[PDB]
Amino acid sequence: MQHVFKYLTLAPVMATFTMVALSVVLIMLQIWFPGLQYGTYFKPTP
Amino acid sequence: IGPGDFYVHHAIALGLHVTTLVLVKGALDARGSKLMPDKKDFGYAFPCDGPGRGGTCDISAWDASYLAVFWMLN
Amino acid sequence: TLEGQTPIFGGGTGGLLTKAEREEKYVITWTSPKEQVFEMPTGGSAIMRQGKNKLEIARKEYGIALGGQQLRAKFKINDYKIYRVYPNGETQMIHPADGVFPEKVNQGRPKVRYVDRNIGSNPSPAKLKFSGVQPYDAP
Amino acid sequence: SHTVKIYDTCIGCTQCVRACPTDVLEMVPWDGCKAAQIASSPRTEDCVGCKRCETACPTDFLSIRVYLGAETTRSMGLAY
Amino acid sequence: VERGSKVRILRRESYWYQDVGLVASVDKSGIKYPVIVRFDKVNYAGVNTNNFADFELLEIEKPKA
Amino acid sequence: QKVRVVVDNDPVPTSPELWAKPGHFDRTLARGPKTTTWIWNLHANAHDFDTHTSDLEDISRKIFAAHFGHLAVIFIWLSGMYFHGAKFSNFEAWMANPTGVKPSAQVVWSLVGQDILNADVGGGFHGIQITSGLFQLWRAAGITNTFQLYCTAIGGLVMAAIMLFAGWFHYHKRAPKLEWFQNWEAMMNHHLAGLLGLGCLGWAGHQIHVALPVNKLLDAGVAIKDIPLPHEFILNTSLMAELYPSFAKGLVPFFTLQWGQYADFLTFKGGLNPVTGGLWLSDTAHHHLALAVLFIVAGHFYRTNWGIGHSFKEMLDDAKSPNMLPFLNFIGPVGHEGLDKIFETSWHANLSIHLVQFGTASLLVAHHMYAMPPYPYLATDYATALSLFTHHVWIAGFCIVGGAAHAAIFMVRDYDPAHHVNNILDRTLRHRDVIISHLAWVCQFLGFHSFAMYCHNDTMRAFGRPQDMFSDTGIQLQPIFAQWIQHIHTAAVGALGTTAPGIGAPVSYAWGGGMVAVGGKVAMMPIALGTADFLIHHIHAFTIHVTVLVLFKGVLFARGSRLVPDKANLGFRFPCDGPGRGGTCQVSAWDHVFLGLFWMYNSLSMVVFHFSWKMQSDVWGTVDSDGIVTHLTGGNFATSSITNNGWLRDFLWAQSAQVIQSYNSSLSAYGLMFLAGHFIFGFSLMFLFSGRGYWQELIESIVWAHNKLKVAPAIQPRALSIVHGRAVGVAHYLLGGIVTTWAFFLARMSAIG
Amino acid sequence: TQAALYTHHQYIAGFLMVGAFSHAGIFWIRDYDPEQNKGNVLDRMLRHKEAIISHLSWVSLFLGFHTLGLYVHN
Amino acid sequence: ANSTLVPCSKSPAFQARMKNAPDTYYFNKPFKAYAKYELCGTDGLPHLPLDRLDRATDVLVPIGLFLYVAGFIGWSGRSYLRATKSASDPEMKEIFIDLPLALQSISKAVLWPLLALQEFLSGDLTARDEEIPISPR
Ligand code: CLA
Ligand code: CLA
Ligand code: CLA
Ligand code: CLA
Ligand code: CLA
Ligand code: CLA
Ligand code: CLA
Ligand SMILES: CC1=C(C/C=C(\C)CCC[C@H](C)CCC[C@H](C)CCCC(C)C)C(=O)c2ccccc2C1=O
Ligand code: SF4
Ligand code: SF4
Repeated sequence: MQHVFKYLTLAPVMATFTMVALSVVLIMLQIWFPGLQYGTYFKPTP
Repeated sequence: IGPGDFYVHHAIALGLHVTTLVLVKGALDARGSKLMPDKKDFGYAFPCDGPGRGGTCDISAWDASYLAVFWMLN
Repeated sequence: TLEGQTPIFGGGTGGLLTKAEREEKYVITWTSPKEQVFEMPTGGSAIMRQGKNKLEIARKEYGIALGGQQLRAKFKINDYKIYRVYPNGETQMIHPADGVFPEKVNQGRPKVRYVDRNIGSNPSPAKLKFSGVQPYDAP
Repeated sequence: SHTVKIYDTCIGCTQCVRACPTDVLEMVPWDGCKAAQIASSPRTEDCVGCKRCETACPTDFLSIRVYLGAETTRSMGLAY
Repeated sequence: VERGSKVRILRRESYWYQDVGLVASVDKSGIKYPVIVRFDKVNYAGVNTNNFADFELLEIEKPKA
Repeated sequence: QKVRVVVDNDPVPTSPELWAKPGHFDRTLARGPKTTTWIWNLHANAHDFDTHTSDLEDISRKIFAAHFGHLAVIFIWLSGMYFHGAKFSNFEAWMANPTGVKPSAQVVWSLVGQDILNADVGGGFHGIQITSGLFQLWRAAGITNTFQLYCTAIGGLVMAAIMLFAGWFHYHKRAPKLEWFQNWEAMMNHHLAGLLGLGCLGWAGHQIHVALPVNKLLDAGVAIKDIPLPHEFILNTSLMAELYPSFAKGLVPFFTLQWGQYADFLTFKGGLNPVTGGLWLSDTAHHHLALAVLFIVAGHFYRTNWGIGHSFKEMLDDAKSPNMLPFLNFIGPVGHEGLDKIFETSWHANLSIHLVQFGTASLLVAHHMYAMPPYPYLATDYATALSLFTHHVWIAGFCIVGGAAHAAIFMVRDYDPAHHVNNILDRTLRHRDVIISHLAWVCQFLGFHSFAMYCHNDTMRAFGRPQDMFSDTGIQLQPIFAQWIQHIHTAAVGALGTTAPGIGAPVSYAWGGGMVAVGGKVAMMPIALGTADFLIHHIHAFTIHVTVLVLFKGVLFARGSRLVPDKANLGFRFPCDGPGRGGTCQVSAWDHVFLGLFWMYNSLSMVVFHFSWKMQSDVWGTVDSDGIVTHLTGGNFATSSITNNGWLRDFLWAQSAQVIQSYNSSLSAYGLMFLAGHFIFGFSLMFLFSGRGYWQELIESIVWAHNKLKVAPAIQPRALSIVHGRAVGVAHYLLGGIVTTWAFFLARMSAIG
Repeated sequence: TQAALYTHHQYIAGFLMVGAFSHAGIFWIRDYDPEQNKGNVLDRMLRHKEAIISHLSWVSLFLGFHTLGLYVHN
Repeated sequence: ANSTLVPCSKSPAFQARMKNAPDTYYFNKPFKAYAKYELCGTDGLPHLPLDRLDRATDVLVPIGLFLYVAGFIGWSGRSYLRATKSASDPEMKEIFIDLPLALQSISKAVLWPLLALQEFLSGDLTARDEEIPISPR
């Protein structure tokens, strides 16, 4: 089992987990707040 | 000029800086580099230094000018 | 004249050309303990005879490849010699030059094209302009 | 013909001589290294310029250098 | 220098020029380059050892104890 | 006794320890990374099993286990198509109205405006119009509802798990010995009679009992809900007799050799079904049934354990002079003797042949499926018809290049000169200059007399001298031999006189015999061949011969040449032998595969371009009530394809209107991918036109900056190897070009198809 | 004529610019010797060539990433 | 003052785009946000100017937010690399991420602007020129 834990720390595995996690964060930001633009961030919805 | 002109000048700036980068790197590495410390003894235009040390294709200063013409045309 | 029996070979397209008859040709001779199949340097397989063999080859690199990588490495044959044959009939033995293989140090061999410095101390080409001397040939 | 030069950083490992496909190099007695031998290039007329010797050389920088020069029939590796 | 010394290479054409290596052994004969230096980083040929002379080395740390 | 099952018990323990040891399979890679080149070498040598170990038995076990893993991948992919066609598709709506609904099985989420790609595909559905032909295949299989597709999706996942367990079992638990893998005769008998023969018989059973009854009702016009489930045609034998009377006689005619009674459902019609435009399912049922008998009989050809049969070794050792035909005795007194040693030890040699024959099979699939559309409503679905031909042409080209690649690997690694003494393999290598020189000459003849005549046509047309052009209206080049074959094949069925009286309709309408229309669109019609077809076919002959020249030179000179006599010692894949001998760049057999990939791409691009333009110009179109056909490009192939200005203008420029104007519509993805393919193609030129010496020196200055900020990595950055740069360049080149054509083909057909 | 003249003189200018750096690289190998240029401004440039090349690489990367990125965003 | 850019809520071309936009999630609220906050050109599309003392936070907030995140990633990687140098096998620490070390590096990188300033003042940010590998001139 410790070998599987060591495998999960591999650079390609950590890169995939980091890229997926960041992709999900950005994807949900598009779903919750679509159309965000420069000069519009952190401003209340009209 | 509007936003369309803004972006193309930055494309031109990219082209100017890369073509300068290829030319300047070739000129300043003409004497030699870590991969070929004694490049000055081989002249301006030679094919390579063989497949050894990882491979040395397009290592001469002439090759940098050759690569820069592609970027100048672009 | 060079003595030996040519290996059993049915003919090939990678043999000698006009250069062999016009400029120069090479011959590799060796002695084998038995009849066995080897690979011709320019493609195909040939059968080397029981006694001493003689093979005509277009380039010197063919003899070094056959003798070095096949005769010595694979068949444990260490007595191969390479000759350069000219159209006029003159034949000179060129490998091994002094009867000892080059990779083994032999007394009496002089130092040829030795530079008494490290390679980083070659002079700049600007110092040798119009003199005809290359930086690696500079004293 | 190509020019092959051997510099004083040679350690006499004989690897360049073994790697040469046309027998340009041989090992000669020397005293500048522990191996008491140095590479020599008596037969540069047979040099093709493959630079296999430079690849085999373990010193840094190279103890053997090939400078491609005038092209002949045997330096171009021509069987015709 | 001596065995175990931490040195900085001064040979200009060396891959480890101005880099740091560790002295492995010193030859007591009169050869041109008696000092053997080992490096953590391999060069472009994958080699991590080379021979240097004393004047091509700069002692930066004495051997331990 | 000779054929037996011998295995080893628990040869490899099942432990995840080596998962945390990257590069363990290779001695050099096991020590760990010192430069970034180590990372690339790990992936490059991952599946090069013969370099992991020299034990052939261990290699063969790796081949067997990995093949189960790839079967699991295919089953997961197949399960995905069935599941997406059962959960996110308009399949049920399409089954009701095949000619008025676009198939769609992919639906996108709505987060960044990408929901615009959910096209109006009809049937009250929004999604991407698929071109894989899944709906037409499923309808021909009798599938009518999404539940049946859902069951097949679950079955695919179960089969994927079974395949995965089989690979683990046959490598970690019971791994066969090398003797097991070397049973040629047993393997052929089981794969001919048991895999191809039994599969054809099993599918014939599915067709006769399920596909024909369901499709006969569908073509009669009854609703989906009124069609009984497939098992009802097996239980209630009265239903099956109404559709085909001969089932009232049961199995009696089969066992009494009175098979003529079965003519009502095992038909031999030829042609196409007028309702759907596909082949008669009764025709395909008798086709597969005849294949099953032929394959099963073929599966008793080889001698395994009972004396009867043929032996591969005896057959090969006999094919030599003077046992050959008198004009075929040139193969020498050894002949095929010694070739048996190749198949005992070389996996690469078998992979070379098998990849070639998948190229042959996939090429036959491409050519024979457009001209003889086997699925209902496939011919009139122009988007699917173009995609299927193009896809299988491309798959064939890669497989053919792979066959030449692993033929070269066999020569470098597995070839043994002692095994081949004056045999045909040895003799071929001994006149390789004969073969390559003649192939080089015929390539120049073909290039001059195919492409330079296009340049002749461009200059004559530009001069205003159409009468001097190579065209139907000028200097004619009629493909008389191909025209003669079309007339012979049309007259064979009755549409060198009636040589096939049993077929009623023409075998393919592409050769003649009439036109078939389904939904106001042409399914198939005679494909006339003129001067333009003569020129384009000899373009194909030229491009194929050159691709052969590149690959076959690499195989024949893999061991060495007059330039580098010891390339075999240098290996299959090495960059060069230095700048000496004038320069020996790209001498290895690997770079001949690398160069051959470009020529395969160039050859096949013109094949799919020839198909796309000719079908749009002379076959596909709409038929009015009066029977007048207006084609998609109005028959401009004959006059415009004879110059490459016409290809530039009337094919590339004109037919790219759909993809170039697809922004702000459901086809905008094809527009984006059209530019994406162009980018990757230009991006690849950086790797192909440059060398690693420049990039390594550039990395030196970049590494200096990271060293200045104490952020230089321990794994030293290295430029890609010379071979790696070539591999990256060719990979991005083919990806960019193929994606560009993919978007070009699909965008146009999704709009006007 | 206006389009022809502008394109003609810009492309010629690009070729001349490549030649300026090409013969600059030739100058380093053939005509430059460190002894007679010891410590001058020409020698100083050669002594921080890595900083020059790396910063030119950064400008090229910054321009390329953001100019192309904004195009494909649009 | 700039006159060729006007507020999007007062641009007839922008109103034409707003009216003709599809009534989906992607256009309903974003168009309202553009109308109140963005300046539009004659083409009716929002334009981003850099010639306004006002709405300076509209320029500084995205710039500062990115620079903090990019510096956070860069400082995490730099501190992690420096910590692995003392290890026996630093290359092995790069293809195998050390979780305790990566978490420690990430935690400190939150305050990277302060740490970078301290390193620069103490001379620990950069290595000396003569101790960096270079090629012969
Ligand atoms: C009739 C017997 C039979 C059948 C059907 C097969 C079938 C197959 N063999 Mg095979 N083989 C056999 C006997 C048989 N073998 C014998 C006797 C030997 C020893 C000489 C071998 C030695 C051998 C080797 C060394 C290799 C194969 C491989 C393969 C596969 C080739 C890939 C392919 O076409 O996918 C076909 C795709 C399918 C989905 C076919 C179905 C796959 C399953 C496993 C078959 C189950 C059928 C079974 C009767 C259950 C039927 C249920 C129902 C219909 C009643 C294929 C599954 C290759 C492979 O990929 O191995 C994994 C391979 O490398 N075989
Ligand atoms: C059944 C098919 C089959 C099989 C079993 C093999 C098996 C093998 N091949 Mg082979 N090959 C095949 C088909 C096949 N090939 C075909 C069709 C071609 C023609 C293109 C080749 C061309 C080829 C070459 C040129 C070489 C091999 C090599 C090898 C050996 C090592 C495998 C390797 O390098 O890992 C593969 C490792 C990789 C990293 C490859 C993955 C990268 C691919 C190219 C990217 C694909 C792009 C993707 C599909 C689309 C875009 C993706 C998206 C993310 C952008 C192995 C024996 C090598 C060898 O040494 O043989 C002894 C070798 O040099 N093959
Ligand atoms: C000559 C072989 C042959 C041919 C012409 C066909 C033809 C057909 N099959 Mg079929 N099939 C075959 C063999 C064949 N099958 C075998 C062996 C199996 C598995 C045991 C199946 C299983 C199968 C299923 C499950 C289905 C079909 C279907 C179909 C129809 C769709 C079109 C198609 O598949 O492409 C036509 C294919 C070709 C033109 C060529 C491919 C055939 C093989 C690969 C040729 C191999 C030759 C090779 C290159 C030479 C080998 C080297 C040599 C030394 C021997 C069509 C009528 C579908 C249908 O519903 O029918 C309406 C369907 O669902 N087939
Ligand atoms: C359009 C570009 C182009 C052209 C014209 C060629 C032309 C050729 N390539 Mg080639 N190639 C190209 C791109 C091109 N390549 C690219 C991009 C690659 C990278 C993959 C390759 C890779 C490649 C390989 C790997 C091979 C070739 C081969 C060939 C030759 C094939 C024989 C032939 O067609 O003779 C006929 C010649 C032509 C069709 C050329 C055009 C002639 C024009 C139309 C007529 C000229 C009239 C008159 C003579 C002009 C004289 C006027 C005077 C003032 C000069 C031929 C010289 C093969 C070869 O040498 O085999 C013999 C070969 O092995 N090429
Ligand atoms: C006034 C301007 C000028 C002058 C005096 C020189 C002079 C020189 N250059 Mg130079 N150069 C220039 C501009 C100039 N260049 C520009 C603008 C560029 C950028 C493109 C270059 C790029 C360049 C490189 C890369 C190299 C030189 C070299 C040389 C020297 C040797 C010339 C040579 O190779 O033989 C004569 C060479 C030729 C005649 C080349 C053949 C023609 C080429 C291939 C163009 C193709 C012809 C085209 C189709 C039609 C053109 C018109 C036709 C009438 C020719 C020589 C001192 C070389 C050198 O010093 O070696 C160390 C060298 O390697 N130059
Ligand atoms: C379309 C063609 C194309 C493109 C895009 C590039 C791009 C680049 N070249 Mg280049 N080059 C090309 C053709 C091209 N080249 C050709 C034909 C030649 C002649 C041989 C050269 C010769 C050349 C030289 C000599 C030099 C360059 C340099 C550069 C870089 C400077 C620009 C930059 O940093 O922008 C930023 C980078 C880009 C725009 C590249 C694209 C980045 C992608 C889009 C990021 C996408 C990430 C995404 C997750 C990937 C998906 C996953 C995927 C891996 C599966 C850049 C990587 C210079 C360099 O490296 O300096 C730093 C340099 O010295 N090139
Ligand atoms: C580990 C973090 C890190 C840091 C702090 C730097 C810092 C620097 N790099 Mg750099 N670089 C890195 C990683 C890093 N690099 C990686 C992984 C690559 C390979 C793609 C490069 C490739 C690269 C090139 C080609 C160039 C620089 C340049 C530069 C300098 C200015 C431009 C810049 O910030 O790069 C901007 C960033 C990039 C160009 C690409 C890096 C993006 C990757 C994906 C970040 C990865 C972070 C890492 C995985 C996080 C792990 C931490 C975790 C273990 C805790 C600066 C000294 C330039 C220079 O020398 O100018 C003076 C230059 O030309 N870098
Ligand atoms: C450009 C180029 C290089 C330079 C390319 C290199 C060193 C490879 C770089 C690979 C990178 C590191 C892969 C990762 C790139 C990804 C786009 C990063 C994703 C980052 C996420 C945060 C998005 C060569 O080394 C080379 C060698 C031989 C012939 C031609 C060439 C050649 O053309
Ligand atoms: S492949 Fe590269 S290293 Fe090899 S000979 Fe060609 S240019 Fe030189
Ligand atoms: S390979 Fe290098 S170190 Fe070894 S003997 Fe030859 S020149 Fe000397």
